Formats: sequence, C-alpha cells, structure tokens
Amino acid sequence: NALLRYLLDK
Amino acid sequence: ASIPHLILELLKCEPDEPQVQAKIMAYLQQEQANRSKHEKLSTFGLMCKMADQTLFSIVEWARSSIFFRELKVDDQMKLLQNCWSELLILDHIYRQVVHGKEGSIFLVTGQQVDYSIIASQAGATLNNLMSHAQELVAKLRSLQFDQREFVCLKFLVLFSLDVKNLENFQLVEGVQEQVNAALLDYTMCNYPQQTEKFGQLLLRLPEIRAISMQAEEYLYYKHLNGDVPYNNLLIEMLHAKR
Ligand SMILES: C=C(c1ccccc1)[C@@]12CC[C@@H](O)[C@@H]1CC(CCCCCCCCCOP(=O)(O)OCC[N+](C)(C)C)=C2c1ccccc1
Repeated sequence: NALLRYLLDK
Repeated sequence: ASIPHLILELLKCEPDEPQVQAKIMAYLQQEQANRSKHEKLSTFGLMCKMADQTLFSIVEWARSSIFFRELKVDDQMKLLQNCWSELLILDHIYRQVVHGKEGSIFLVTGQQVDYSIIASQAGATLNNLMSHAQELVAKLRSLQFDQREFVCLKFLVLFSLDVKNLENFQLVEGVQEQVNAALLDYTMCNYPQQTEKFGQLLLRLPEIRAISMQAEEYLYYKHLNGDVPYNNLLIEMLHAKR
C-alpha cells in the first residue's frame, strides 16, 4: 500500500 | 455537566459536520451530473462513494489527533488498516442515534432515506448487517449515548490493543488506559441514572467490530468479483491485507 502512506506521509 | 479535560481535547478533533455534509453531497452531485443516464451510478455505487468520502474525513480526523501524529507512518497505517471499517460503522450508527428516527436512515450528506426503500435493494447479507446495526442504534439511544462518549469510543477503536507489530505499543497502551478512565468517570458522573452505562458501552464495541468484519469481507469479495466501482482509497483499503 502506497496511497495511504502518501496521505499520512504529508 | 462535568467533562474531563482529556475528553475536551478529543472533541477538538471532530470536524464541522454541517460543512463536510455539504462537501460530500456537493461532490456526489457533480459526479452524477457529469454522466448521461446510461453512465449514472447505482444505489450501491453511490453508497460506496459516501463511505470513501467519510474515510477521507476519518483520515483527516485521525491526522488531527496529537496522539496519532506521535507515531511514525508505519504504526499509523497499521492502526487504520485495523479499525477503518469499525470506525465507518460506528460513525454511521452515531449518525442515526443523533439525527436518525426509527424506520429512516440518515447519510453522511444529511439525506434522510426510508429504511424499507434502501433495504429492499440490498442482499441478504447487507440486510442482516443493516438491521443488526439498527438494533444497536436503538440500544444506544436508550442509554442516552452522548457526543462526549462517542469520541471516546472512536479513540478506543483507533488505538487497539489487538494491533501487533507496533513500534510504539506502549504509547497505544497509555492512550487506551487514559481513554477508558476518562470515559468511565464521565459516564458515571454525568449519567448516574444508568449505573451500568459504561459497563454496557464497552459491550457494544465487539458487536460493532463483528459487523465491521462481515461487511469488510463482503466488499473485498464483491471487489474481487468486480461488483465494486472504483473509489480510490476504499479499493486499496480492501486491496491491501484484505
Ligand atoms: C459499510 C457501508 C457500505 C459501504 C458501501 C456500500 C454499502 C455499504 C455503510 C457504512 C457507512 C455508510 O456510508 C455505508 C452505507 C451503509 C448502509 C447502506 C446500504 C446500501 C443498500 C443497497 C446497496 C446494494 C449492495 O448490493 P448487494 O448487497 O451486494 O446485492 C445486490 C445485487 N445482488 C448481489 C443481490 C445480485 C453502510 C452500513 C452497512 C451495514 C451496516 C451498517 C452500515
């Protein structure tokens, strides 16, 4: 999973 | 009306419902408008999108929590991938207890639909879960389930003790204790009528958890069968770790 990480990693 | 300072800090992470309702329905309306009536979305396709938007609210809500931001993204992703379905069901239940009336269903957009109308369009699995949720919605209304206790259950759901492989589990443990303590004191203090409200409050979490499981699996399968329209993060939510 990479999309969720983008939302948190922001 | 006594409110522990801890509970006060939790309520500050709640978004402004009146606007997010406008955000969601203003979003759904444009989607349908951009399509001819061969393209228009089914009732299921629409329900899928409201949940996705609700998740965007949930993530932004979780990101607003100070305790959550103290974790690295790794631990953060593990807690959300374990409670995202239970939080969605919880938020829906609380929406009925607040704005809902028996025989009617209230959506995140604030739309009030008849239960019979929506139920007659769902399979046997969804009907059993929907009604089972209705049963919980009724029990909570009798207990005078308030907003202060609603936010507590959210954090209790978010910071699960059953989450394994966490870098900072001790942080999750302290939050679990602090929230359980604050809720008990507030419940017994502001609701001496129900001497047992708190003891019964915790009882519903496993029941809301079970519903979350059966629903999450159902959608994972429908997505595998292609019956689930693409809704961005909601897909990867089930697309990853079931
Ligand atoms: C998880 C949900 C969801 C998400 C996406 C779709 C359906 C449901 C929510 C949670 C908050 C709301 O935001 C959602 C919304 C709702 C309620 C709306 C239910 C929609 C009814 C009609 C949808 C048809 C689904 O289609 P089907 O049941 O698979 O069967 C039809 C085809 N066939 C297989 C029989 C041939 C939810 C809910 C569900 C169970 C318990 C508590 C809350």
